[PDB]
Amino acid sequence: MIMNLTDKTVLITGGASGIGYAAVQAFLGQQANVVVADIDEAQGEAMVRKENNDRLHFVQTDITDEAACQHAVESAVHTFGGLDVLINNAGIEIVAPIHEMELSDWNKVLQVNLTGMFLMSKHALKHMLAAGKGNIINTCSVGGLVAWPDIPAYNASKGGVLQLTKSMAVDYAKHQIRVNCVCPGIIDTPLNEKSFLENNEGTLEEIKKEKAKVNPLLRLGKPEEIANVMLFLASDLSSYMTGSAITADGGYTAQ
Amino acid sequence: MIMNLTDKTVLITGGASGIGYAAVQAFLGQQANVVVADIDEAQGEAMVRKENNDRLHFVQTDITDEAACQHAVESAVHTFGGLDVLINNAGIEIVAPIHEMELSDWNKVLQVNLTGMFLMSKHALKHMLAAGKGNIINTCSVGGLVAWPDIPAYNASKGGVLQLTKSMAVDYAKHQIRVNCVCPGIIDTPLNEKSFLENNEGTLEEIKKEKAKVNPLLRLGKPEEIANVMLFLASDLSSYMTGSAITADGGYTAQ
Amino acid sequence: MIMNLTDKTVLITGGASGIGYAAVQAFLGQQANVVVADIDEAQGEAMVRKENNDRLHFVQTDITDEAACQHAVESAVHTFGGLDVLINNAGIEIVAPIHEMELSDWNKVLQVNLTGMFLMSKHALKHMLAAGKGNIINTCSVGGLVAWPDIPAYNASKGGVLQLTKSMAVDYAKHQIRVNCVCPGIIDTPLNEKSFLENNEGTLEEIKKEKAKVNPLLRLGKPEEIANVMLFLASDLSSYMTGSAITADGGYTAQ
Amino acid sequence: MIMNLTDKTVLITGGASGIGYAAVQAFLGQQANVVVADIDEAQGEAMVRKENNDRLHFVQTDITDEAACQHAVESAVHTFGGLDVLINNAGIEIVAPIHEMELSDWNKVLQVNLTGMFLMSKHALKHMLAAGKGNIINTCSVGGLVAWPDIPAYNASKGGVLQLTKSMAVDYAKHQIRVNCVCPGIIDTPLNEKSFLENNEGTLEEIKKEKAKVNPLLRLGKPEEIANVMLFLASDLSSYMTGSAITADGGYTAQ
Repeated sequence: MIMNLTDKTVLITGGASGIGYAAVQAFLGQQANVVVADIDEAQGEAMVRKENNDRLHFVQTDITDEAACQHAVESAVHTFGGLDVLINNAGIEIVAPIHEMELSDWNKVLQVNLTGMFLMSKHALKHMLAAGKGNIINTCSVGGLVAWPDIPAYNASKGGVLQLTKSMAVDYAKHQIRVNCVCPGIIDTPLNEKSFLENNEGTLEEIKKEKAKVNPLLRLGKPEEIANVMLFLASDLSSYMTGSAITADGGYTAQ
Repeated sequence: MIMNLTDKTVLITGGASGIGYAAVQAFLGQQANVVVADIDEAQGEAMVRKENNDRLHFVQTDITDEAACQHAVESAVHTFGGLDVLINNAGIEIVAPIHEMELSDWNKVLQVNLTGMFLMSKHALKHMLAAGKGNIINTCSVGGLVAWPDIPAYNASKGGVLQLTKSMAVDYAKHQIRVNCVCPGIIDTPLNEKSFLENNEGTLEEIKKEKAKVNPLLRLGKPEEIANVMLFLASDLSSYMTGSAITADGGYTAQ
Repeated sequence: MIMNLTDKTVLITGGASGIGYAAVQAFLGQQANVVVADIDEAQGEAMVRKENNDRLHFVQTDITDEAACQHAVESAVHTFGGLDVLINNAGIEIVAPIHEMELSDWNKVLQVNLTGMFLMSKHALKHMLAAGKGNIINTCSVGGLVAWPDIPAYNASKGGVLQLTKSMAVDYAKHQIRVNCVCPGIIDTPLNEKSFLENNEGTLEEIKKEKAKVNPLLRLGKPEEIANVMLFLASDLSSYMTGSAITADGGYTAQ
Repeated sequence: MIMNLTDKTVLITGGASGIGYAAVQAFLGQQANVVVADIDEAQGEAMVRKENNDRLHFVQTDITDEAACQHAVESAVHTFGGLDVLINNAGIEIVAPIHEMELSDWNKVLQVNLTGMFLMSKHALKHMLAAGKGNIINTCSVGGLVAWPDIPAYNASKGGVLQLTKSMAVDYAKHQIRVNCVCPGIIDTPLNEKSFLENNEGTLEEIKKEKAKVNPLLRLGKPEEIANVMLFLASDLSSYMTGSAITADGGYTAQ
């Protein structure tokens, strides 16, 4: 198959829910080996039980801790023999205006969304440099391109993700390590449902409709639709792409 | 399959050589029906004879002529029953500085690269509106994003392509017609080899070496590597993408 | 005065109304010499009679005619001794969807908005090369960056303007000819008020209220606010800027 | 005057050297009151002695400390009566590849370049909300737009700056607080000269010659040329601009 993901090993941060879990399913469906690095044990174990797949491994990981990042990379190499693709998908959203935001909250957002991406990438790159090739895919956002209202720390973190992506692409291209990002729009995931309710008036269904209408396609994205972009970026279909940002936003950033 | 291109009808302008023909091969490999609309009849007919594939059809087309564009769309509908995807790949490059460029040459570049894209899209859209869905993929360029040196009319036409892409995406999203573009870097095709030789001192091989070095990946792209982006954009893998520009440039625009 | 525009010669296309005329007033206020190239002779002569300013000259010009473009540039040089700044401001808007747009209408939009900018720039550049320096400022649009709904040919033209700007900047930097563009949002001019009324149901005041709300600043721009960006781009203040796009859109493109 | 900066109070972080100090001079020249917040007390005191201007005040400030940021804002309000403009110019560069970079160094870059910008903005915004208006100008970089080689943490931080700029613009536009950034290219400052020598073979003069050649204008920028963009952004000339990035890079990002 043209995508050529079979028997590749893919390490996905934040893989036990949402887009990350859709990515786990998509990569397992391509017969790739998947290592999930995520912070919640019960949630990781529930994923493993449901998938019931010898190509899947869960490693509890706090990506803000460098030792834990190193351990996650090692777990992939030990469990499956190597590491072909790192997907830095973990991220959090805290809603607060700049003039009110607690420094501790600012730091939490940047630490998970940006520092953790740095630390994971650092340890993956040490392996990929030695292996002579690799692929890093970062989950950016529409918020790395334009500003979503009311989430300035999140948007700032995602601008950091965008430029970290381009930077690693430029610095590592000579080493055959491709680095790209996906920039999702508004995706229908349980974490987003929670944020929808917390931050808007209305029932869940009313708010989903409101959020759908800001996109030209007039619907929210599904997590599988972002997973499918990650398949493409990991695959050989994207072999001449590095330093690219791929919007998957139902047209949001085209207007 | 996950790409879901089997039995889809794909009309490719400029399909009889270069990136266009690589796209023909990629789509035929997915069991799509392919209609090639291109200007050199002998070349098209030779492609058909060589391929010997009943899913391929050639229709001689000058895309600067509206009646010919309408006829190409009709040919797809008559030959294969419908039209699912239009790939506006035809384009030309004329090298001249602004201060010396002939108006006739300026017009030629804009007519093929931009007006012809409009005219093909116009007639494909009439059909796709009635079909209730569709997909348009435009060949843009790195030159639609940054300026390549010494080809200002080309760059201008490709900025037009970029914005035509976004505009059709915004205006037709509610009709389930996705519209995206690919932005290739420097691709090794026989046609580009001609431009290399005409615009630089040295042997062909010397000049190719020089062109390779300007990209982080340190090589020229292959036409199949652009075809594969087109496959993704046509496929269901990209279902939440519209109004997107996908760069495939070895990192060129990341620096 | 730090902007230092006194005795600079500025040629403004489309200068006899709207943003163009606000620019005329702004530049005359800075004691620059201003040559207006615009299509309506009566309108231009009325402007000259009203302004009663020896620093102002009007030359009737159809910018789609190359001889007229050459004559406009020559008239600036002959009248005031040189040509320091060309402002390519002329543009038109035709409202039509791609699937219905007449080829003749498509061509009109591209001819005025893009080809006329090429032709004016060609002839200005011949002069500026000989002078050893120059400055070209192009009126782009938010529509060169994202798609405004329902005006696809306009947006395409302005993507062309954006890339033509970058291209001339790259190609002529070594000749000390700086080339930049302004990307206005929705600007309150009598011409736009006519378009508002022609293309929407409601009173002028209702339509303006609706158009204001789409921008973070919650208001339309005044023409003088775009003229003031042009003052900056023409001035010495922008001496290290070339190939850049300055958005003046009340925040529209930041979301 | 048209810029209307007389008696406006401007707080400039990193104001005691380089671009920051050129901005100090430019704003003092417009009869604005200037408060410099910078980390080196001796350097600040030497600046004050040299400028010898009652419109200048220095307050030693570590912008990574929230209390110090608050104290800097308070010093502006207490010394001159209010705060009209915040210029977040402070930044540092550490050169290291991702795969080798120390977390402590990553954190230093992000803390100064991005967290400090957040904390200064937070406390400035509290004042500006109460005042009913304001202006924030952030020093971004070409590195916020594309990747400069070998400084990935720096580029990441500047992508953060870009998006923080857009976010505050979107969130505070309704409060009449404009927020924009400048994206400088390679600027000739004593601090950059030290980096040039540290990170390249050759004499200073040789290295400056090499750095100049990567820009279409074929020279490095002067710090005053960035200060002049800041004047424009603070001034009423930019009244319809918010959420904008102004590149001042000699054409670097146009290619």
